[PDB]
Amino acid sequence: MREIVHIQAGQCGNQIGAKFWEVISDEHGIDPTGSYHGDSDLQLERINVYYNEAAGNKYVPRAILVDLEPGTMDSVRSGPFGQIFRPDNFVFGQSGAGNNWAKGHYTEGAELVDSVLDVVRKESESCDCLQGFQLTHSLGGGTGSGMGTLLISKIREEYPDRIMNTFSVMPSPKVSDTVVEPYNATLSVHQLVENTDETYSIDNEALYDICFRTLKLTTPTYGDLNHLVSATMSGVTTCLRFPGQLNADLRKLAVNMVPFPRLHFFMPGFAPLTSRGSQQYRALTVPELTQQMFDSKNMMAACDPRHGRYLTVAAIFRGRMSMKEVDEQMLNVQNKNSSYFVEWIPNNVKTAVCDIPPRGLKMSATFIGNSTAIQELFKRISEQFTAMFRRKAFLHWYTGEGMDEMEFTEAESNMNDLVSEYQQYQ
Amino acid sequence: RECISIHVGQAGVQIGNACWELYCLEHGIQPDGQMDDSFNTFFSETGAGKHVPRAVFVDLEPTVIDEVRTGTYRQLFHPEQLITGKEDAANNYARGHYTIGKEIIDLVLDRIRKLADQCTGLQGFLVFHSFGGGTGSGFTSLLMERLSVDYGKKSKLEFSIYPAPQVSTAVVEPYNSILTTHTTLEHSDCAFMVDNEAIYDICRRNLDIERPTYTNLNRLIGQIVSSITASLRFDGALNVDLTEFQTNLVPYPRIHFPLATYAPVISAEKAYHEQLSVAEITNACFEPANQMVKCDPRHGKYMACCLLYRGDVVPKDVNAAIATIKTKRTIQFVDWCPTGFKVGINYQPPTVVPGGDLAKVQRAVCMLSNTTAIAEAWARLDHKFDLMYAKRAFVHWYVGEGMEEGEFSEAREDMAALEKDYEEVGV
Amino acid sequence: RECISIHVGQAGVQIGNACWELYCLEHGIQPDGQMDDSFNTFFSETGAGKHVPRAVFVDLEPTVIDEVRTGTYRQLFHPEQLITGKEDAANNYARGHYTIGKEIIDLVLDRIRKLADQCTGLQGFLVFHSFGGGTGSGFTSLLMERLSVDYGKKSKLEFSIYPAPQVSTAVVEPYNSILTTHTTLEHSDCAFMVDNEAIYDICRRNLDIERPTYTNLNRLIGQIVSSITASLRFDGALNVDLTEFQTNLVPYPRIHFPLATYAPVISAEKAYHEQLSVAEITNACFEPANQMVKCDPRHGKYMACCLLYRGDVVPKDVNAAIATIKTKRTIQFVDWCPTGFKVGINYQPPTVVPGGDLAKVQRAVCMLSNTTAIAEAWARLDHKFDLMYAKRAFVHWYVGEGMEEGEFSEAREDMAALEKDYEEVGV
Amino acid sequence: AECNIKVMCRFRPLNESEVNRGDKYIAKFQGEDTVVIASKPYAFDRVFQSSTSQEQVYNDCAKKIVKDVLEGYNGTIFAYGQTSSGKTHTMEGKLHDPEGMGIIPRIVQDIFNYIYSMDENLEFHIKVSYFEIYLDKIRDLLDVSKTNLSVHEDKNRVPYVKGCTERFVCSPDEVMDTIDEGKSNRHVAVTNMNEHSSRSHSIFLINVKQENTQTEQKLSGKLYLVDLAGSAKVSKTGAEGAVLDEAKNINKSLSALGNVISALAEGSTYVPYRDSKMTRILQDSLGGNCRTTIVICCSPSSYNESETKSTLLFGQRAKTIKNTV
Ligand SMILES: Nc1nc2c(ncn2[C@@H]2O[C@H](COP(=O)(O)CP(=O)(O)OP(=O)(O)O)[C@@H](O)[C@H]2O)c(=O)[nH]1
Ligand SMILES: Nc1nc2c(ncn2[C@@H]2O[C@H](COP(=O)(O)OP(=O)(O)OP(=O)(O)O)[C@@H](O)[C@H]2O)c(=O)[nH]1
Ligand SMILES: Nc1nc2c(ncn2[C@@H]2O[C@H](COP(=O)(O)OP(=O)(O)OP(=O)(O)O)[C@@H](O)[C@H]2O)c(=O)[nH]1
Ligand SMILES: Nc1ncnc2c1ncn2[C@@H]1O[C@H](COP(=O)(O)OP(=O)(O)OP(=O)(O)O)[C@@H](O)[C@H]1O
Repeated sequence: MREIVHIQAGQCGNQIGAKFWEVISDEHGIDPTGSYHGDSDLQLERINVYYNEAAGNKYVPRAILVDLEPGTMDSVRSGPFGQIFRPDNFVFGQSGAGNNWAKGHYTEGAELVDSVLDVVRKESESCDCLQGFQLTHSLGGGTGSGMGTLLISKIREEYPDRIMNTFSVMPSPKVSDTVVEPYNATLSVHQLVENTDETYSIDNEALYDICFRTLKLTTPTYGDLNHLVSATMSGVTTCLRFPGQLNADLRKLAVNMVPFPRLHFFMPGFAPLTSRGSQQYRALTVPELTQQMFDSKNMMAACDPRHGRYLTVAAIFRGRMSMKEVDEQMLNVQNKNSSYFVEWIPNNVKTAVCDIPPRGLKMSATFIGNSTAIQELFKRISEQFTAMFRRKAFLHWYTGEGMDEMEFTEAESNMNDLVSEYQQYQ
Repeated sequence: RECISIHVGQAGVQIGNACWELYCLEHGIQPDGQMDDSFNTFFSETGAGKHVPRAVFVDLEPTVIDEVRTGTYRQLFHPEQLITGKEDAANNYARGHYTIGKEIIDLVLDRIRKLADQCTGLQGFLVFHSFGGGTGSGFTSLLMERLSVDYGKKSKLEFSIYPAPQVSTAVVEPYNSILTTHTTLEHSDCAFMVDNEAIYDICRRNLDIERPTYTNLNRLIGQIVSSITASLRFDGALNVDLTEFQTNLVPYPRIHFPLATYAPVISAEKAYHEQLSVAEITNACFEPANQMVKCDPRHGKYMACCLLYRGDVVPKDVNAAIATIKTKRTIQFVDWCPTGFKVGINYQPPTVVPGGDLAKVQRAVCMLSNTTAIAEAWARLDHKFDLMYAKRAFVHWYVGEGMEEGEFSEAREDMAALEKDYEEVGV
Repeated sequence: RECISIHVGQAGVQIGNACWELYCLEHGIQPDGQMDDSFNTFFSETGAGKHVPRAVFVDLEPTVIDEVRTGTYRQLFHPEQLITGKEDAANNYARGHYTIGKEIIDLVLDRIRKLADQCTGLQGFLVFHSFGGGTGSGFTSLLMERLSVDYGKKSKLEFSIYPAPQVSTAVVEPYNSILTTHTTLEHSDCAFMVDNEAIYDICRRNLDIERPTYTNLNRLIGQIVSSITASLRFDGALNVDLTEFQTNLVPYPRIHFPLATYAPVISAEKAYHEQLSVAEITNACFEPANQMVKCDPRHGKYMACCLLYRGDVVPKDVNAAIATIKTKRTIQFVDWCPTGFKVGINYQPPTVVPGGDLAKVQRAVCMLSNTTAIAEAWARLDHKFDLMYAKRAFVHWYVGEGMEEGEFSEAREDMAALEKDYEEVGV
Repeated sequence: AECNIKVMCRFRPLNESEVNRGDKYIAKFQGEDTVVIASKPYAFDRVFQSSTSQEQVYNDCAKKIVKDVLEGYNGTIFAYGQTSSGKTHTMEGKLHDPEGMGIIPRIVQDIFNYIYSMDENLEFHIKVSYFEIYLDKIRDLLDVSKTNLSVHEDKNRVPYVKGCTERFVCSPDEVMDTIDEGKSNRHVAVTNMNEHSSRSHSIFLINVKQENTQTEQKLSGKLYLVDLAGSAKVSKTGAEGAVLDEAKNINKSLSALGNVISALAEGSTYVPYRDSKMTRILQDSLGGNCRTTIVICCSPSSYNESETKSTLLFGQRAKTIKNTV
């Protein structure tokens, strides 16, 4: 009932998705081998929405892992829960992309798309009725940016009505771990803005800033950053995984958050966030979390929300709590800070609650916001794109793969249009 | 006397599991499903020593249905009545009425007809839903149009939860209510509205419960809809059936939206220190902040109201109470219907849930009062709707379902057609 | 009733670690951080069985912060509240306010607002600082200007340590006080002053402690500021809240500098030999040498004073004491406010620190008294300032920071504007 | 430099289903520029009556448009209206009949007739293309293998279709055989309200590239003939199954351009042409270097009096818009 198929494109997609099955398997009570040892009977109902039942009380996930280099598949297979994944989904080529969007989208990826398209035919048929696809990729690089967005277009041609949710992490000016970030980003958003109905824009700068102020981690690795983003992907897909007083489907947030088809780039966030050295000195009540919810330095995007205005926001709470004090809190943030909300909508806040919180915690929530502050991120990368594109630097490799400079100019026409769209409703 | 109930959406099932919690306790029915004529209007005789409820819990999302199937009231409800869908409406009137509704209404309508065939004294219906949601707005609009053409003459009680002035759970809920009200206006006989924030200050001020949930809310709303049908269950000095509320509340065929208010709502420790009597409850219900809908009654005029009581209440002191309320100049009744009073008494007192915050009282009162105080709400809903309608926001989903701006324009002018006659009769 | 405290500079943290030493002992709070309504105004309930203090210890030099973080009260204070800077103010009002202040006030002000959001009964604030230092003069002037424009209406208790006539720790402390008083005059509602040398002869004469430290001093000052807020913590026959001290002491908006004095201050062996009663303590506080500020009261006249008591003290004998004090011609009350008496009683007696030099007493008293006896101090501070201002000494650092002679000239004439009205009301 | 967009109205007689019901005749004509509907005037350029013939509408509507596209500028033509409004009957009509045809064959016949009058040295290059939208994909009619096509932008950032078939014609008889293949292969449905129900947008683009060898001056003019579908009410039409899937696509297109035409009327800063691909191909019509001609076909019956009201306010709101020509 309302199944979801997980896709993991690119090196970041395989790693960010490996932690997604890590955290949700704990609250569901799934063994590392695949069996079930949960404590509550409520965890057994909606296991089909992400896993497939097997013999011997064993369960396997519907994870479509795809990449062009075999190193990421071997590392994930040797992980904590690497053995639970089925081997036939681990499709992979031999040669990597080398951070080239043209190779993994036209020439190198087209040799691999024929092998993975037949796999999703098997998984889409095994479920009763698919709800939406939860893809994970990164705009940086060529594999996840090129081959990841390719199958977005192919699947949308098959399913012109199903949901296509993606958790896309974008580049940033200060944190630049690759020289080809603006070109890979500019060509990817041309397709994501038209094809996908939902998009969660994540920035690596905020993942470093969020871990400095409140977690106080002195040596945070990639595994620490994955725990933050994986919890947001789990929090959004929790209402259709456990029962609650008001369950919100993934599509019910799409109807509330997406007032126009292109305007779907969301601001992810998470609460509570407190270090081990200050977890005891904090109140887990709803007034404490709500103030930290809409804090300027809480979301997973470097853009300041004070420089924009929220068009619509959501706070899907999670855990046993009284919804009376919730509604007063969402009333206060929109009333006390009405200048930072659009006047042409009466209420910019969505609500949702669940009864069974995660392990170790009592109450929690997850933030999803579509705001005008994101246009500062799309324009700065466009300046990076426009600075190098005007001299045609680092484009001769793209033309070798059958590309043309006209498509780069057409992608710029999509880039400068969507930033002006945010300027209209600001 | 028999009547069939139906619950739709997330709002309905929380009213379903709560309102049916006290009915089985009222008739001494254990939760297993077993223990002469009082329970006939809501429970049938299942052969020998077993009952079955006369309700249908339809919902597109099965996240609530499997909870009830795995809940404590498993053996009570029939497994066929717990109807399940395939995917949620997503706060879309279009998706819950046209695409997902048509492929399941053929099963629901046939299920309603086969249960209604064995009835002999079916008085009417009562619907539990909420226009602010998707399933409660889209699917409820489908069945109401499709059964009204079939039956038509029978009565209907639409128990709809409306949005608050400032409080709101979603952002698209004005679009859900503006469309469904265009269809609900001509077919719904009478719709008793309920507001979500109006319950918040009631329990906070009177019951002094500072962290309740919906389970405390629906236990009160389930008690309210039990008192309006209490005359048919148990005997009374002045009984009133389901057709009584069609005439003395609906003076015009389109003005069929009465307010509601209930009293006494007193906590356990506060009940002993406060004297329960007819005078204060008759004054408490007319108090404006003591209502289930946050709308100023002083901004309009009252058309007609009914004073249905509970417990051992003599018929004389209630007449003196309404007589004294007539003398109070703080209120003002409309000249078009001055004698808009309808007294009613019942011998069976209010029940009490074990562990519930509501206290035991020997007498109670419920109120349905038609007035022109609701026109400010429809005026407010039209103004806030115009802010989003100008920018054409949250429209691409509805036309993406199949709708268009035409019916949206017909829905806007329909409220304008409703604004003029509320102000006209208010003179 | 809630109130948020803030400590600034070297003077604040020695007041912080000392004044909070007895509050946790008053409410039976162990140093680890755990053990119904008396502790609410200074300690919040952190979920279940854990407390957290309502204070912010800001300081540019972290030499005191790491000591408290590695001290014995580590588990009590929130690690986020212990704010740390980057480099000290160097006894420069300009460096602690403009350069170093601006790059950290954005973090401190946001920290104050988020803690004040969850408050419901926030009566006001109380600031601990010292104008003779750099951080206490510069950074405190920044936040007081920046929060007053934000909140404004709320009350503020400035507990500032002033310089002595002949005793002095630094040489630039007149320049620190002359600048900050120009800003503190219009925004600070009421500032209770304390003198450093005034404590020296008190413990030497009464307590006969001939080698104490700041730990003995701040334990007494922490007890003084605990008694002024004691009416809000525990019940009393005649309670007074935080707004009481703003009206009955500040008759004019610029004359807002009351003196302070406290009694009884008796040692352990001397307490058993001396009879504790209301008469001698009521005469002892009005004794001039028994004050926390070395200023001759006989050179002026008293405006108004408050007699707030502690412990089991009946309300009658205190009325007889102030009546007898009115008859004593050794003092002289001003004709503009002859009935400047404000009695106050509290049932909770004074506490005692283990190992401290202060002895247990069944009754105590604290005094805040507005008078014209401070004008001689400001006249002295202007004369000594003129010696350095004429030669333009210690000026190249301030203009080296960014200042100029204009604000220095405006600061000089501001005291001249304060000198005239103190002499005018003294008539 | 600034040419006002013309929005001409037309009515028709009642259909066989309407006269059998007995719908009332609401259309009241006052003059020629304005029309009264329930005591509400609507100022337009030209109001065509129900008794108008196909030729009578053609010589008044798109007669001067032939001169505009041949002079060097561009032309853009597309109708609008609800279901059973008479849009396809106005635009394509009966091709083989001497008089029952619409606008498309009368235009292309006049293009070849006008070319015969001028001098021989003016060399022309007429290329034809025809594609329809189907399940939100540009379905090509001349080639059945292609199910979806990609749209790109030219040098000056005017959107235009790429990869579509471009058959270079030389005689007007070849175009008549081409449109019959497109009309015959067009996916048409059957409903209660309309038999020949055009449930999709059919674009008929003609790129008129001409050159004068004597002066050596090159000129080009685009000619969009885009027939839109009707806003089908499922309560009145009774859509079910595959017809609902047709309803999802067509309603998005008319509502998408409805946001565009309302944005230009109120004077928005962005003008969201990016709402749908149907607006991209029409972006040159509403904000390009082309003359827009909006033929408002409406039914005079009272059975859809509210839909006709929405269509007239839709038309007059478009009259205030001016192109950046
Ligand atoms: N939030 C996270 N971001 C990551 C993680 N790993 C990488 N990244 C970020 O994504 C950027 C590029 O993504 P990838 O690591 O997947 C490069 P890819 O595997 O697609 O190409 P090749 O490895 O060269 O075959 C990368 O520079 C990081 O900024 C991660 O685990 N979590
Ligand atoms: N007072 C009250 N209102 C409820 C309750 N449950 C749901 N609601 C109403 O439901 C509305 C939210 O939308 P839902 O009815 O939950 O919609 P849904 O059934 O979850 O399905 P979708 O609309 O598709 O998301 C709120 O505005 C509430 O007013 C309840 O238990 N008590
Ligand atoms: N009475 C009393 N005064 C104190 C105490 N601690 C500091 N002071 C005051 O502090 C002043 C000295 O300057 P500091 O406050 O130490 O300045 P700082 O914090 O070291 O920073 P800089 O001014 O930049 O050197 C003296 O004039 C004292 O009056 C204390 O414990 N008791
Ligand atoms: N001007 C007219 N005079 C007489 N009959 C007409 C006229 N216009 C249309 N019709 C009738 O309408 C029928 C064809 O309907 P048509 O294809 O025009 O629907 P439509 O309005 O074009 O649909 P849509 O609005 O979806 O394009 C024909 O049978 C024809 O008799």
